[PDB]
Amino acid sequence: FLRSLHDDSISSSVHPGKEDLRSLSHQQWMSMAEKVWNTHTPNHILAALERLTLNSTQELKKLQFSQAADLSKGPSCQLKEFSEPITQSRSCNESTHLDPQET
Amino acid sequence: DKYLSLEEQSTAALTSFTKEHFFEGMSKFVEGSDENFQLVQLNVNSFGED
Repeated sequence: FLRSLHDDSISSSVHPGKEDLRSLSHQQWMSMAEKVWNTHTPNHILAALERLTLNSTQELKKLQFSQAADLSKGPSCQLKEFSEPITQSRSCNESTHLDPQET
Repeated sequence: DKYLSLEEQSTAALTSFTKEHFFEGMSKFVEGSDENFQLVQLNVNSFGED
């Protein structure tokens, strides 16, 4: 829901019809949120939130380590041919033909 | 409390990331200065040898 509000703010195209869908989505969240607070104990809900927060920090650290390596990664490295095709995994975005990235 | 402390840690981690990747040369100087964290005006100019 928040991301949708964020995308709309960046793409200036204030499409005038997207407000009614927003409300429904908020209400749906409230109802669901309430159900969660009625179905589970507050200590459990807080513990769950702590765990979810650990995961976010872990992912941020992993990205930094990989991203920082990319900054420290400049081309002598030879194309090692490693083999195995599993599935496809072309790219995180979905595809990666581009790397002509010749310097 | 415990939760808010974890979030602080997460925020700290996010801060370290933003420094390293948006503000290119700073790793060397992080060690010494304890006190007053004033937002040193990151003069962009220096890098390019060129």
